[PDB]
Amino acid sequence: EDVVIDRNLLILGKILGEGEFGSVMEGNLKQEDGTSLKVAVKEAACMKDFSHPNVIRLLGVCPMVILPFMKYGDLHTYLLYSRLETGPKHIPLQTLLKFMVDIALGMEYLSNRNFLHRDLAARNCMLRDDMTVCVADFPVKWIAIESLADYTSKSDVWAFGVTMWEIATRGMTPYPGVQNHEMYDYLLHGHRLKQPEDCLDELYEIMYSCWRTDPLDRPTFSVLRLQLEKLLESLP
Amino acid sequence: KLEDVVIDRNLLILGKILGEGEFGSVMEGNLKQEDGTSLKVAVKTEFLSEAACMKDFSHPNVIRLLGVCIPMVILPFMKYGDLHTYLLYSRLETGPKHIPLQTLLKFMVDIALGMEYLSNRNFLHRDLAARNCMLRDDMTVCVADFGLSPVKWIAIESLADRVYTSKSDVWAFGVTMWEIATRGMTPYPGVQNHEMYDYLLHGHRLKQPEDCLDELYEIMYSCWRTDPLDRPTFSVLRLQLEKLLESLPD
Ligand SMILES: CN1CCN(Cc2ccc(-c3cnc(Nc4ccc(C#Cc5cc(C6OCCO6)ccn5)cc4)nc3N[C@H]3CC[C@@H](O)CC3)cc2)CC1
Ligand SMILES: CN1CCN(Cc2ccc(-c3cnc(Nc4ccc(C#Cc5cc(C6OCCO6)ccn5)cc4)nc3N[C@H]3CC[C@@H](O)CC3)cc2)CC1
Ligand SMILES: [Cl-]
Ligand SMILES: [Cl-]
Ligand SMILES: [Cl-]
Ligand SMILES: [Cl-]
Ligand SMILES: [Cl-]
Ligand SMILES: [Mg+2]
Repeated sequence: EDVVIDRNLLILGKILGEGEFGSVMEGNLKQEDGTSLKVAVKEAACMKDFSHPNVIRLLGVCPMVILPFMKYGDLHTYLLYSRLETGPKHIPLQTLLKFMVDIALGMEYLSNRNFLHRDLAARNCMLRDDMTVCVADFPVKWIAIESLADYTSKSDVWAFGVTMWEIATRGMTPYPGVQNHEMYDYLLHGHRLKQPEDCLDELYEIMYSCWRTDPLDRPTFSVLRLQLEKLLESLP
Repeated sequence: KLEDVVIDRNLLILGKILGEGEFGSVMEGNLKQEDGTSLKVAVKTEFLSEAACMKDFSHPNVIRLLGVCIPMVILPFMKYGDLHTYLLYSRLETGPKHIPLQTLLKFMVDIALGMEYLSNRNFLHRDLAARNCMLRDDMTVCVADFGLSPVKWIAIESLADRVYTSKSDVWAFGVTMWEIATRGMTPYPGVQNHEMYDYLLHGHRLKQPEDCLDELYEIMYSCWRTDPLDRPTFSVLRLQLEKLLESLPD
């Protein structure tokens, strides 16, 4: 209630995309400093307290929810553009791993606060002006096997592994050749996302540990965040 | 004389399901031939007259119709499946080895050769796309799923006027070359299906892939020219693709 903003401080503009229960739009937020800020517009007070560069920060509420502007949009669509000329230059492995470290750092933050991000995917990750990724939106091919049957932080670890696959493949859709209805039986028989072509075995061993049948056998986000930071260290 | 294309039902043994057609499912089966030997086939589910016009086709880059049962379409079995899924797999180390450019062009040439054969008979393939292209046992591509009855494959003029000419097939083929050059990417990343007409109407087209040759992109770009009369025919495309392929090392 403390951070609800006066509606008449918000100028709405064009649509940027669609949402779960409405549209996402650009906007200008007039601040207490006097200047106007470019924002995106669509309980939530529990996220005004969230403070982490790799987590996306709530500015206020008008119902409309006032969020920052990530001029590079979602990570998923950004990965596909990179594979096209005119779009961003071909993303090397180092930059790809940095995308995974930022997300792990953000999930390491929310997991320590016992917050579950039930729709973690490459499409729900946003790119700041400094190319640093931060999680948002907190879909069968991302749901862990145990959650298909019936959700914990170990289920986000699973979805994180799928996101590492989306990044490693630069925008491929998970499980090519498998239909959504075939996923449970496909996973229940012990199959997992195959290894991308030029993906280091060191990197595939990490994302593979995210899909271990028993949730307790999967690593925590803090463990994953370091396995990735250290692999990135070992690269020139 | 339309009896020639109807196969007796008791000559067909159906098995598992392999996928979904737009109007019906797809299944495996055995076709007992006049030769006395059984053939592995796929079975998809006025109609009976077009199948007869197609059973007289004979081209390696065009899938052959073996007959019809009572309705079901009997077709060869391709253990390598469609081209679209084969492109995604190639990017997985478990699947086919990385496909070089030369092999990618041989896919385009094959598809163009089959489409050249169909245009020489005024036959329209009103839904050409990588998913609708099958790989023979020798890796030659043959077009399928044509006849008998996807916004990002329909030509701009066919979206509005509800028209479709051979030049509209050239459009879909141009988008098909894009799928091959990208190894399975969905066309127009960052654009919704409901935005396609306005996107194309303002003059936007598929962006050149990362490593795609400028010469290969100019060919596929010509397929999306606003005026259908400016797009090349399939016989012109096939030769432009065959010559570019010969200009590369073995
Ligand atoms: C490369 N190229 C560059 C130019 N691009 C154009 C473009 C257009 C818009 C934006 C953008 C800008 N800002 C935002 N903000 C945003 C962030 C997250 C959500 C969601 C959710 C959510 C967000 C929050 C939150 O509150 C404060 C901070 O975070 C809390 C709980 N849930 C929605 C909007 N989106 C943005 N995009 C959304 C719009 C639709 C959405 O479904 C996916 C991404 C970016 C780029 C195209 C690509
Ligand atoms: C153990 N068991 C399990 C693992 N299996 C792996 C497997 C399974 C199936 C096939 C396969 C094999 N053959 C085919 N052939 C095929 C060809 C064309 C169509 C279509 C058709 C159609 C054709 C016409 C036409 O008739 C004459 C001219 O035009 C009109 C409308 N529709 C469907 C299947 N697909 C196949 N699959 C396609 C089916 C459509 C799509 O889902 C992609 C894959 C391959 C591998 C196999 C073994
Ligand atoms: Cl407003
Ligand atoms: Cl996979
Ligand atoms: Cl049967
Ligand atoms: Cl054939
Ligand atoms: Cl594009
Ligand atoms: Mg979303």
